[PDB]
Amino acid sequence: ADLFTPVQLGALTLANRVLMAPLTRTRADADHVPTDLMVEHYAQRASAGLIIAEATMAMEGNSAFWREPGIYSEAQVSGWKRVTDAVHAKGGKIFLQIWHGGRACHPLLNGGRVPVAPSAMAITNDEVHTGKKAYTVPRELADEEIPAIIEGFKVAAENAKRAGFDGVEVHGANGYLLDEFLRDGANHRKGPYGGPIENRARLLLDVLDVVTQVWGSDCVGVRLSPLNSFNSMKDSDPIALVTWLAKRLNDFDLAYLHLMRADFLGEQQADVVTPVREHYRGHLMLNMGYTGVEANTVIASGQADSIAFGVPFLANPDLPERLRNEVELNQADPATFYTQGPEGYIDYPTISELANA
Ligand SMILES: Cc1cc2nc3c(=O)[nH]c(=O)nc-3n(C[C@H](O)[C@H](O)[C@H](O)COP(=O)(O)O)c2cc1C
Ligand code: NA
Repeated sequence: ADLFTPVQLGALTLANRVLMAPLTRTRADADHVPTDLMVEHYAQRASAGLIIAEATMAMEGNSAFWREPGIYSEAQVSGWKRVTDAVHAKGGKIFLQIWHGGRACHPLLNGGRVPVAPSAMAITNDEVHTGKKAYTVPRELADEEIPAIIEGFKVAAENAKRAGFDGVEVHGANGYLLDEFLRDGANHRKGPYGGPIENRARLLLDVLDVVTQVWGSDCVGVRLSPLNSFNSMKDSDPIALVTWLAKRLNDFDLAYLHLMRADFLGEQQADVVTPVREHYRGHLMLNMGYTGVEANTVIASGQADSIAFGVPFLANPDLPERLRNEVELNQADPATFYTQGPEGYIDYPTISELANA
């Protein structure tokens, strides 16, 4: 196979293996409802084999980025339905990444509410823009409060189904709530959700269980980032962590496992792709730093089943055609990743627009 071979993912048929990774762009409205801009932006990218829509707040009152979308309210379901209808009308496929920001939900973004976490320890290697402010110490969740978080993900997953998505991706990565429980640098707690790997993975696995009850497992993916240092994250043994999870996630019959293979900050290095491919029997989606040539190489070698592209798909609405034809890519402008408005969001050109009609 290569990037342009169709692939089965759950019971969906994806047209190609050029997928769009989830990208927070903070273009939702003040009530966290998707906007006309988001409809146009995702519709422009519907030639992707699959779009994974950006981190979306599962539960009310957990903002980390000010204007991210949510999937807890009726207006949000209706807003997201505009997005999924536009993508389907172009023949694309789209999953929703459902997310709880955990200790990254700064009090100043949430009317003074104290964020929750597996342990009362703040993020220290990143700041929040609100002005630029240090993260605060989160409250340690009691064991008895964890059922309401699981229920919150179940309701988010039911709402995502009503909004017309083809499936959901559970956000188990990048230092947010599920990843904070998973990795021992952020999870110091005792009891059934702390200590050994199987306990630290319990919350993620309990979420996957309820979300699969809503959707059927072949419509649920999970994203993991075992080496990412972002938001003060570390595991003391990432190889053992991903090996255990690769084996255990077979039992959930997921649509896919979406593995970020490296560290945003370049501090933690290990080969996590090899033991994940060896032990995980399902669909392996890889991400981080793939070019078209490398992506074809790793699909053809059998090391991954698909590749999710982040910044290249942000900046190239027609990335699959560009990679197919070996045409130069548009350059991304990081200055507009998180601004408001259409500039740097819906105005990156296609090949044919570039040719100036
Ligand atoms: C502007 C921006 C927003 C992002 N938002 C998310 C997100 O919402 N959820 C997530 O899991 N990863 C997010 N990421 C990480 C991307 O999905 C992706 O892993 C990263 O860009 C590296 O992939 P690439 O090398 O193909 O760009 C974001 C990255 C950027 C640059
Ligand atoms: Na506490």
